[PDB]
Amino acid sequence: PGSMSVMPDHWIKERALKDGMISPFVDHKEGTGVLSYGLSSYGYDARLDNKFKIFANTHSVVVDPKNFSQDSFVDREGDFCIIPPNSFMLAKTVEYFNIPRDVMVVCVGKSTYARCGIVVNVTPLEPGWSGYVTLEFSNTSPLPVKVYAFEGACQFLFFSG
Amino acid sequence: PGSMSVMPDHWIKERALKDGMISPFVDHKEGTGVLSYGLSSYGYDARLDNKFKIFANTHSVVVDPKNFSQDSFVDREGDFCIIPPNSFMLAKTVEYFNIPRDVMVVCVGKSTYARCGIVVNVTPLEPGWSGYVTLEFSNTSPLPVKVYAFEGACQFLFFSG
Amino acid sequence: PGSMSVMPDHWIKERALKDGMISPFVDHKEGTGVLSYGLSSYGYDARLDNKFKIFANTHSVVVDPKNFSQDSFVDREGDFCIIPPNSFMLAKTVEYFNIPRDVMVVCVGKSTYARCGIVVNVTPLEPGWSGYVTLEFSNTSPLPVKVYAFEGACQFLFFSG
Amino acid sequence: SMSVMPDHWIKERALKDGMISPFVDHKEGVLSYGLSSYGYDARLDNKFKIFANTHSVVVDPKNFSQDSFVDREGDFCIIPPNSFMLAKTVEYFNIPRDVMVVCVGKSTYARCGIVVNVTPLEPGWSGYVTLEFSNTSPLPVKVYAFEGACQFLFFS
Amino acid sequence: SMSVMPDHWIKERALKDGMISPFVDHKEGVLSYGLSSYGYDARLDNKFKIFANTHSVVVDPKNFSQDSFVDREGDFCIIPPNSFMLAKTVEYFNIPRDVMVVCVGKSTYARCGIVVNVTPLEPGWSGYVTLEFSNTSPLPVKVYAFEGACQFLFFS
Amino acid sequence: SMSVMPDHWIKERALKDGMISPFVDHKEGVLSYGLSSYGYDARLDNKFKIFANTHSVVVDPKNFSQDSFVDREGDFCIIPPNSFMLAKTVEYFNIPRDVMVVCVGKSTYARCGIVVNVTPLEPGWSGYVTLEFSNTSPLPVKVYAFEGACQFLFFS
Repeated sequence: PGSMSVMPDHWIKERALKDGMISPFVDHKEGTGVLSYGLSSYGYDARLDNKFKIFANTHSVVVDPKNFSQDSFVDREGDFCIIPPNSFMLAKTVEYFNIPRDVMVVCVGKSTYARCGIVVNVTPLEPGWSGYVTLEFSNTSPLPVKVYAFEGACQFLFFSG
Repeated sequence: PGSMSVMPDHWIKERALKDGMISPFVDHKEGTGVLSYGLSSYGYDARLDNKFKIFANTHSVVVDPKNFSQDSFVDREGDFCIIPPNSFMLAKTVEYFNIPRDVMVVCVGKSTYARCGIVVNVTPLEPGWSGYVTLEFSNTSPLPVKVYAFEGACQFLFFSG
Repeated sequence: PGSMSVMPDHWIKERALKDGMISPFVDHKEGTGVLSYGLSSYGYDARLDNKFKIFANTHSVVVDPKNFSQDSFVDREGDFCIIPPNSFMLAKTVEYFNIPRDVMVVCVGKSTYARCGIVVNVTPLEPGWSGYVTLEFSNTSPLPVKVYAFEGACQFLFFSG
Repeated sequence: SMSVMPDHWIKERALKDGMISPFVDHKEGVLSYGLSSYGYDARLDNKFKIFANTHSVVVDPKNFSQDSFVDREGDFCIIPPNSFMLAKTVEYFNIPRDVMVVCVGKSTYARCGIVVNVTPLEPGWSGYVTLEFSNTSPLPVKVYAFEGACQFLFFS
Repeated sequence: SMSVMPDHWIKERALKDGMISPFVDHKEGVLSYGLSSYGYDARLDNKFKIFANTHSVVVDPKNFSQDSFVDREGDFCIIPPNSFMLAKTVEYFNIPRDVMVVCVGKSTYARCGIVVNVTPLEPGWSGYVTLEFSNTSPLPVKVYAFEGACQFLFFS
Repeated sequence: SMSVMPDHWIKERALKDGMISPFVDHKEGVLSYGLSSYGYDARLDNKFKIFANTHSVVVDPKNFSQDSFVDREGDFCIIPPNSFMLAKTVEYFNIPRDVMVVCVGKSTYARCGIVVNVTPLEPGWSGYVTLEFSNTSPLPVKVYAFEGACQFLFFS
């Protein structure tokens, strides 16, 4: 019922504060440097957490999306991760999301990472979705690219009725 | 005339049934496993068909988007396709689409494939568009990735006035 | 204030002509061949300019998105650029954009390039944004892919209240 | 105990024992072929097998699959970057029970990142030699049929 | 001045001087090992170091890092495409002050794009040999523990 | 018929016939250079050509293009993964009409996936040798100017 439109900061704020839609929540741009996080005019800039899965071809397995394999990737924890060229990383947002039955959320990159060849490949969060978001960062450059824990990594755009 | 918003399941259903917008059409989630297909709350989960074009550098041609070449790819038919690492595949949806003059359609991936490094690179279907949709699956991982014919492969989101 | 929807050609035209939102501006489809440019029913097809940055691993530097390096790329100028396989290019639009405080702009590819494995990785233009848009074209195919200066390269979709 | 034989010994064995066929007693032709001071430059034939990852198989050396490569026939072959090619020598060899033959590349190809990966021909071996050209450069590289492709060094 | 020695000389040195241990005086077994007419086919042991770019380090040959590779132990190893592997010979070698030893690949592996990149063993060298297998093909390739992997040629 | 010559013969030819210049009669220095028991370890000079696919050209060995590589000068070079480099020896060589010279890698580099792809120097050849280093590892690898880079083995 009701078609959906991109919702503004004040709506995102109310849903965060009253309905627990985003937590932790900062109601303004925060953090030092170009990778800021927090509420934006028409979205929310989420942060990368510090646990990464870096994929590599070391074990020569065909990946089956129906059956995850531990040998596709190596676990790293730290203040940054380097994504090897032409590979990808999985990591979680710092923010936990609780998406209402009334809302669908789209994920976009930050230009700071996109202009380095990093493609954020995160499919939409469906109504009712609950969790830390698993960010997938594909490094499409032929060079290793550094990404920063606890800093802005993507923007979520909220569609609602 | 009139700006466009993301349309709900019941609108998608009416357009499918009365205007032939999607065919074949299933008005609910169907199919076994995680790669289900059919109508969703705010979109339609389409299926991969069983004919794939897998790209490879075997013939050393510079690809010219104005002049397609048969030597860029190899044809495969079957119940699954394996996308070689750091390459891509073209395949068609099972569903045929007839998009009204009143509608634009955006294509997104399914998280089951996205978390394996598969980027769906399908540009929007313009008003009046008619056809099976050509799905482009870019494998951004350094490992081969298996994709499944006749199962869900992407979601279409319908924007209308 | 006010949620946002995808705006039609006539709105894009008025903003271009009265508010300088897009310049130069062509109010219809122009140009020879499949890579046309200009106004579309629900967006604007922008053109690639003739200055490209092609990335390569020649100097073995870890890319730091906080600190751009000249050794990550080589400058090319001409009527076309070839994107090496599994790499990317940065180039600017011909069009200059002035995005109102009231508007957010999303960037999508053209199917002519997408079906060759080219992923356009351009994050949204925020309200108030002003500039030529830096296009990032990731070549996800294992073959070099030719892109054409002064012809259509992407579509911008305008969201407003 | 075996040493590298001179041209005159390769000449005698090629003519009197059909060690190399066809045989040319001098450089003919950057991609010359035929008798050298201390070896023999053989020619690339025009049938190639170009390797690619299209079918996502683990290559088993004990069970080598057709889907690992594509067949090509022509005056030249382009080897994809970071891949390899298999092809045969134009020349047929009859290596005596007496001799071992080592294979090296030509500088013209090596300079382009082409590594010839051809293991020694053991005493008594007979056949067209399978040349393996590994392209170690990040660019595709062109190789020429009917022209010099490697040198064999004859130990006896 | 040094020439390639025959089987009988390798036999004598392996038994009377423990040049190769363990030693087998004939081909045992496509992946045979042991004494050949003019050399010795050594066996791959079952411990492997597989290289990968996971940690984004520039390899310094003077300061080689553990994070460049992953350890694997088993009856076989799969070498990732366009990468390499390090492993040791099953055999122990005691190269006399007298001798230099060159290492070549076996045709069964070379044919699959595997280049053996093993530099000569200098006079007086003692040890298990570090084999370096470079996979120049765009496909992963399987290699077999406890079976033939290269040939050594003994110069004296 | 030609065998691998000892140090004393390389010493005599380097001094009395200017076969190698400059010449050092012993190992100086993991990356030593100079006279070895059965060969000569030459040094990498400090000018490099690093190959990359930036300009999307098919390399023609008969018509080699400047846009295939980038020039670099320095105390070291980093070879991109799965690519190669060209550089010259510090040493100048005057190979007599009498001699053939084979080039092998040093274990310190080979162990890192660096394959030296240098074809034999034919009798009568004169020049600085073009070294071709192919990086077969998935990681960039550092190489050092003015230090040992390969060994030449002299056959006469």
